[PDB]
Amino acid sequence: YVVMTQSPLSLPITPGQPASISCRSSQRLLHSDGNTYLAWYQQRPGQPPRRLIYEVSKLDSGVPDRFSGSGAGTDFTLKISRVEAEDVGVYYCGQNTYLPYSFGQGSKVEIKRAVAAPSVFIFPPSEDQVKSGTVSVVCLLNNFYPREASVKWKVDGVLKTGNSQESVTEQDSKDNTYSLSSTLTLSNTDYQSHNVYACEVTHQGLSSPVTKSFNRG
Amino acid sequence: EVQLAESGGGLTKPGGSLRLSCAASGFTFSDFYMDWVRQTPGKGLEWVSRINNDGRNKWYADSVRGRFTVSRENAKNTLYLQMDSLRAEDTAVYYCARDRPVYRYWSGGYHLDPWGQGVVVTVSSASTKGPSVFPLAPSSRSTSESTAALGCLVKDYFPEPVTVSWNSGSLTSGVHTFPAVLQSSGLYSLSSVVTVPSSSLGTQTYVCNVNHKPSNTKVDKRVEI
Repeated sequence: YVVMTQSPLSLPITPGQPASISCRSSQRLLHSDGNTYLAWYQQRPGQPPRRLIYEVSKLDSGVPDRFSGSGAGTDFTLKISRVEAEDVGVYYCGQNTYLPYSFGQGSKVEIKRAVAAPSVFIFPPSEDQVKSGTVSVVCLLNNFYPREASVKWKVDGVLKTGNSQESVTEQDSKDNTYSLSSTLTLSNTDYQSHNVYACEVTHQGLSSPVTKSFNRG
Repeated sequence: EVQLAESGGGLTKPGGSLRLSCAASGFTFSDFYMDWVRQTPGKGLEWVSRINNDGRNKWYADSVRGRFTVSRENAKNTLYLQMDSLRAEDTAVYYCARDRPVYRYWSGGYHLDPWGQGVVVTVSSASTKGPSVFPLAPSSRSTSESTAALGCLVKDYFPEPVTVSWNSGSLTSGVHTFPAVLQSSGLYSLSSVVTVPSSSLGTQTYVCNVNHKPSNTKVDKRVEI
């Protein structure tokens, strides 16, 4: 087995700047046939890896000219000439000189943009939900940057802990923002217990916390 | 035009069997070696198997040898992965990928390009369960906030994945579908949201289309105020 190690597992990057990712193999990758079979791939959420570079430095058809690759022996590097919005994602090196084929652990590129405060929305449970077992209240934080954000649930003016879960998108390819959902899940009877449901949002882009609320009914 | 179309994912119990398919078009399939590669959030990308162009020679990763077998039907342009004695640990997204080309008098380099779209294989004793879909609706309030958000809560399904589109894939701008969260119940939930102008609610209809291939279910939910 040839171990492939990448660095740096995360990279913050200013648009228009160049970026470099390294990959080290535990074994020289020169093949009997004279080629060195080290490839670079880019993966976006929910999609297969897409090959950018093959044989250390050959560009795949239709790959933007700002991607390039270099290296030899056990040391290789991917380069972006001028990063654009669409370059966010996870980048993998892989080798095909030896079976088993092996891959690095991946390096995630994040592109720093102008701070953007979240648009906050609260969704009362559809009437449908009450006559199930549980009831889900959703608070949405849309199109913000950076990723760090805080969401507090208040039920009739009192903080509520232990019944909320968060989920966050990856950095968007087009506007480079994040979005986040916080879902408060209560029992049928509990959701009846209270009147007012609020989510309070804190973020570097918000001069004061933003609260969205609704009255049950 | 060079495409690899995968099928055959889904849920099986430990010890069971599953058969993946990879249909190729846009190239002479019998000219290329092919591979299977899998991916988990934990171990990353792991190569599974390779087969040469005529299907005579096959290779396997140590972790699957003796349990998985790779084959191909060149007359049907189809690659197969037969997964027997499935283990909890085989749960992953499985991809096929095109590899070495073979010419008349020699063979080319080694490749994984292009890749198929991926299918989810889940190995679990838990049973399939389809999703409950609920509208995420605004209220008649934010008149002067120009944009409104709406969505669909896709709740209590198993296993992954569900896919969510809006208005049959015509509405894609501003759509965010969140990663599913595993609940304490062992079932999954996610939301899909989208932002539209407030000058639209009552002007046009928004329907989320939820596909859950494992349970055989497609749900359409029009979201209203």
